[PDB]
Amino acid sequence: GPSFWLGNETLKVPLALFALNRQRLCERLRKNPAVQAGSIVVLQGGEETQRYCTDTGVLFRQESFFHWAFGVTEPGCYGVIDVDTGKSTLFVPRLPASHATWMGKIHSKEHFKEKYAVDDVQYVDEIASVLTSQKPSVLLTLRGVNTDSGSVCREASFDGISKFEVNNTILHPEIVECRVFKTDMELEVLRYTNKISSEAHREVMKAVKVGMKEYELESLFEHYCYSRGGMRHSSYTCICGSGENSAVLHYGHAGAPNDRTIQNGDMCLFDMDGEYYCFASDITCSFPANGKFTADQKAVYEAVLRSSRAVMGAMKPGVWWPDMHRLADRIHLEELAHMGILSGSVDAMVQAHLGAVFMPHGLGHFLGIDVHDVGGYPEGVERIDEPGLRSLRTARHLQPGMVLTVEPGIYFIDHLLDEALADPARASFLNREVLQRFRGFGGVRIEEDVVVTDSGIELLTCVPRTVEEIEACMAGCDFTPF
Amino acid sequence: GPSFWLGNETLKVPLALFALNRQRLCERLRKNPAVQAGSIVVLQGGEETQRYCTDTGVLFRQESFFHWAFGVTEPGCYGVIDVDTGKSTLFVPRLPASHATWMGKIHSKEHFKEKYAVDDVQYVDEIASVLTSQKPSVLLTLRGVNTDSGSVCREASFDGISKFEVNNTILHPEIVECRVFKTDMELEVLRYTNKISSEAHREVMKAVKVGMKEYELESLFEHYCYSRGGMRHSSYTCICGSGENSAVLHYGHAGAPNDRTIQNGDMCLFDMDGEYYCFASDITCSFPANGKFTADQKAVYEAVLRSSRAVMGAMKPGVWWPDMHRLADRIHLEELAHMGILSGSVDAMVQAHLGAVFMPHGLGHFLGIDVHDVGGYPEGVERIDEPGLRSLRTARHLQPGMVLTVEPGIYFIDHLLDEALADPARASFLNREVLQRFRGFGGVRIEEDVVVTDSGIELLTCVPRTVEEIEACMAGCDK
Ligand code: PRO
Ligand code: PRO
Ligand SMILES: [Mn+2]
Ligand SMILES: [Mn+2]
Ligand code: NA
Ligand code: NA
Repeated sequence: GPSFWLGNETLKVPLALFALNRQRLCERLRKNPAVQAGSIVVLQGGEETQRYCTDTGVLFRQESFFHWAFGVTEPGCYGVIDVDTGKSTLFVPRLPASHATWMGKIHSKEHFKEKYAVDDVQYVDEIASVLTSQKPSVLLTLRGVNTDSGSVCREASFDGISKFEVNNTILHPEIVECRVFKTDMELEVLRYTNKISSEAHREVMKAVKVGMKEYELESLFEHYCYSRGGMRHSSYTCICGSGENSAVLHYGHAGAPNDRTIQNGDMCLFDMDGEYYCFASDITCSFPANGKFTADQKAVYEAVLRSSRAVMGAMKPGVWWPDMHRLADRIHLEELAHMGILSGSVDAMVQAHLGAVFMPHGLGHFLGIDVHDVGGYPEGVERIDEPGLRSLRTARHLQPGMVLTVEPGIYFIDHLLDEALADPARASFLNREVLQRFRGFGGVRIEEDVVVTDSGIELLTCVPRTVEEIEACMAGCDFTPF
Repeated sequence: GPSFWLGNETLKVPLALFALNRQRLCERLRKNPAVQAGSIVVLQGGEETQRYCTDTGVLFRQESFFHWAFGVTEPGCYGVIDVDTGKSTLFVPRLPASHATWMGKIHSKEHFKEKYAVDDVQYVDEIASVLTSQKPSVLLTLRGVNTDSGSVCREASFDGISKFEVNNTILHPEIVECRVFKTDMELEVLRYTNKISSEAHREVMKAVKVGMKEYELESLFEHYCYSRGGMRHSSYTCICGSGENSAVLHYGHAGAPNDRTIQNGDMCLFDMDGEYYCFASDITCSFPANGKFTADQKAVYEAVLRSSRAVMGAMKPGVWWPDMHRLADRIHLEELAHMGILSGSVDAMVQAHLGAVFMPHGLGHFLGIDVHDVGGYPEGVERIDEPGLRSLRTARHLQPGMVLTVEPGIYFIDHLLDEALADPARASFLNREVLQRFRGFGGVRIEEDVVVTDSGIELLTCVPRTVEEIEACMAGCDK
């Protein structure tokens, strides 16, 4: 069958991947008692966009649900699936003659059918008449709430949809649940994205020199991922935190655009990834800017390495993800106590939520077509209203096929530390005189991507992780663009 | 005063640049008979966006009119200017404490006042109260039509604006006209963007190899502009057309994503640039993939080079830009005839609009904060309804301070050639027996950025252009 490919050593992704997803969605919908026979799934692709009122085009990236079902890269398309048969039909725009001058070849309907291995291809302006001729029960459209953004999914619509019976409640929870569980074909892509990004992280560690700007490493990472990986997009805005910036979880945005000079003695926290064909990776490496851990840096870093490996070692089907978050908290507190930053009963620290002072974010999240993938809080799965845990992007139990990030971290965040020092329930645990040394330290985060198996997990990421390994990697005398 | 800077060898941009723009706008509005005393210009900045319904953040780039006036990089801001006094007030979001954990330090209002050198800073939620305090005659908001996209500019709005008198017709043509004419400080930035982009084009020519994918060069170009120039964003989607893809003017979009393998004998057309601090550059270099021009490639290229230099040599204040487009058409037809592709009277070719077959786009466009900058077609300036000329992005007369691209090109586009061969008014001019050899050639585009001066132009771009210069640059020669 046909496959998506950018040549060179990039991965060939079979379009059968998306046919399997369409089939899995139909199989699940058929088992839903509320689903009438003759139902048709209707999805609307993304459209081209420009900057504000200008004609400056924004690079198009397909909507995730639509890509999951069809894998279509072209803007302005629709896609429908007959639930009972699973028959797929892709609607493409009818392009004007001038498209041949400015944009490129005007491909046939037959070309798209062969390209995407769908059952039929029609023009977008025909969608109402085509659907009418098919005598459908009900049009199943996408509407639901993304539990990370709070946004409502955009329901498909076309002129003449008035005429149909539309249900916009059934589909979202079912297609979400399908996306939660990755097929072996999806997993082959996620292995690939992790490979390229792992290689790019290694190159960054090799290249980093005191005096460079953080964004120089962002540029190198993205250049490796694009030129060698075909990853034209980044799965998110790259986070290149040097020094105290490594305590800023989502550093690198426009308000704080990776513009700090890397100084001798800094800890680097590089949380960056790209996507290949809308499939994500999410990896974070922490390392000393000058290639040699100090004693304090080693202690903080190896505390996070310990929680990382303890969580991965415990992960298997049936494990409650909040329990893993709480395991990482307890480990961090134990290590911080060993360092002398903390004193007293770790049990009491945990009862007082002291772990969230040092890790205010969730231990990890689902990963897939979106870096913060869907399905973390389906109906009946509630968010825990406790420090740290409330930032978890899922409170679910692990099952085979789920793809998770494991990204424990320890950070020295002034306003969270100051809050704790003012709370008598937590101040007694903290040793101000030792902690003062760690103000401005920043933080360490170690992020791995894993797949839940029948017996445990499969690690997708392959980067240096121990102190010895990182120091060996950064000292490696051996990718020189220009 | 304070300056924008990304360190290393990047350009320090003084915030005085934007203060001057604010000054120029007030001076122009004070002379507008429709403007009454006590008027306040109100602009709304861009906001953060995400991918569809996800929480995947989109890299924020400021709206261009707002940037021109204030140069603010943060999302969620408003900006207002008192016309009579020129007093500027920046409105910044009131951030939650959570921001200190996830996004970074919560800067004080005084921090932003210092950073942007504005007269006052307030929080966005206080805009209604602050403006009511000032007792304005009218609020001058932004609404108009962009003549390249056809979009309507987003007019500023806030809770309680209904209580004010709002005019949305006066500002747009005036702030557009200010943007048409670049101050000396703006030119310093456009000189820098051209510098970096030119260097990146040189590096690409040095690095191209047969067998590479087009997007490998896109990646290298962006990496140079960002790592060495601080051009985090690119000014538009890079166009890396190899072979017949060089006949596609806006190749490289999602539908045609620079994924062709570069083959021996191919002509490369690389139309790619970046922006620094929302200031654009627009450069195109054409060159043979294997580093050596064939005879045919030399002929097509030097035809475009001749038109390029003819236009640049003729550009000066008072010149009508469509005349420069027709000048390029005539030179193209002359040289295509000299190559044996065409035969007959060039006068007759021009009268038949044959030039548009080979250059179906406009000769060049205004450049500034947007690659296709504003002000090309103000009221009274009409689009010429003829092939080629109708694609011009401005029909204005050149004046000092204008910044334009000069990007003639020659392409071999089958459906346009076939249309001409079926047209008796044009068919006799084309020699099939020679044209057959150039089918699938692609095309050549040579794009320079220039500033109109009192004497002529200042050329901002600095890349190799002659056949000998290009072959030398791709052989790694220092220059
Ligand atoms: O947003 C999240 O959930 C993770 C935590 C650190 C940055 N990314
Ligand atoms: O859009 C325009 O006007 C020019 C023509 C070639 C590509 N850019
Ligand atoms: Mn993550
Ligand atoms: Mn241009
Ligand atoms: Na992360
Ligand atoms: Na151009």
